[PDB]
Amino acid sequence: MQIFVKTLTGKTITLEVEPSDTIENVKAKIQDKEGIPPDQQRLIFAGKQLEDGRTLSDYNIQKESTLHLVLR
Amino acid sequence: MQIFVKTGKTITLEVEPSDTIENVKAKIQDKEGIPPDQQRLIFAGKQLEDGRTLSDYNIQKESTLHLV
Amino acid sequence: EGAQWNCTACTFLNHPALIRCEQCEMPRHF
Ligand SMILES: [Zn+2]
Repeated sequence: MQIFVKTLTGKTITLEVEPSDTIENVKAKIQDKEGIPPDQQRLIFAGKQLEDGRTLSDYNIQKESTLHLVLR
Repeated sequence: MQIFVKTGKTITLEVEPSDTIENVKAKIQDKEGIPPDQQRLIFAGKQLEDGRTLSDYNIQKESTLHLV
Repeated sequence: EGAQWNCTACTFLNHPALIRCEQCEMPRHF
């Protein structure tokens, strides 16, 4: 399913992930299209920072959902 | 374990991965001079209670707290 | 006081006692 990652600069990134993908996997995919190390980035959704352990299904990320990227 | 505390200045603290909130406010008082009874630590949008520990709120390495 | 507010920048649910986003430092009111 295609999701979105709205950076903190207005830019919106389109990712293709499965509901069974962990956050570490998502951050890995973001690195491929931005070159940003997973350890330099944090993901916020529904008003909560995503743990690198859980998956998308755990945080209940559906199709066409949009995460926000906040560099650290 | 090393952590941070945003007062506008910032202080670096060396504590244990499971140190209680009470033990932290004790160290902050030694470095800043602020009485524990007059300092509130905020993290993850939720205020830390002196009854719990750091491991509870998942205070990882180089985490950043806030004094209010 | 107040109630937990969502940082307009990344929707992060911050604490009322704070005036800036805990994740991006973006102010609460603008
Ligand atoms: Zn934000």
